[PDB]
Amino acid sequence: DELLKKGDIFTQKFFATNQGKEFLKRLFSLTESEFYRGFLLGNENFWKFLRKVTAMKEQSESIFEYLNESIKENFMWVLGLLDEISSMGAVKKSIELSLKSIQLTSHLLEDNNDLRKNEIFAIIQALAHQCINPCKQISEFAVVTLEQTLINKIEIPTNEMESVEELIEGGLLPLLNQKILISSILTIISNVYLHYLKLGKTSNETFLKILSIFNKFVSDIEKKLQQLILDKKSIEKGN
Repeated sequence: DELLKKGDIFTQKFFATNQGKEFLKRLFSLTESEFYRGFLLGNENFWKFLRKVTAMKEQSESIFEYLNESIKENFMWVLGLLDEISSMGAVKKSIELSLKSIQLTSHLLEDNNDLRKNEIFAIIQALAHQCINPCKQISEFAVVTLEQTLINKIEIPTNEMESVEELIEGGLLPLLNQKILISSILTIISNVYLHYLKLGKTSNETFLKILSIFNKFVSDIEKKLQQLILDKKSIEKGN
């Protein structure tokens, strides 16, 4: 009733002051007592209000997952919150803030073994979608971060994930579906195809989707063609 709705009383101008800082400290610290944890974590409207990330000094630097404080369902709302925090940087001070947010999304892969196809693909789609931000500094060290997640934070053989096939044609293709973004977002895929063949974990024709998507666009992509083809036999000669 009072907090979310009434915009005239509670504006950006109000809770930048010390009163607002103490208010947000007490409200976010309310998710520590065992009595109130379940209601606040499970509520939808609380998380909708907690997407109050606008202007700067909105308790914007403070409003992390408390402060990189993970547990130690409902992950889509916090994922969107991290998404908005990371996308806030568009310029002078919040670039490192955004990088810390990207690393927080990287850390999110590890914590809870409760993992499903939709949740994981939401994470990868968010990381790849962060390349769209026009700043180069955020974009390059976002894509290397998503490489780090794809390599060092995923194992294919599970009940909840089959192999790299749907991993390629899942959430990545929304990014592929922007013209100048191809040469990075394909090249990262060219890593992940071959790295898992350090073991040999891909059938002979399972990788054809990458051979399908690359020519699906149509001249750098044509000039990038033979470079993509030639390592297929370097795999044969090694790794």
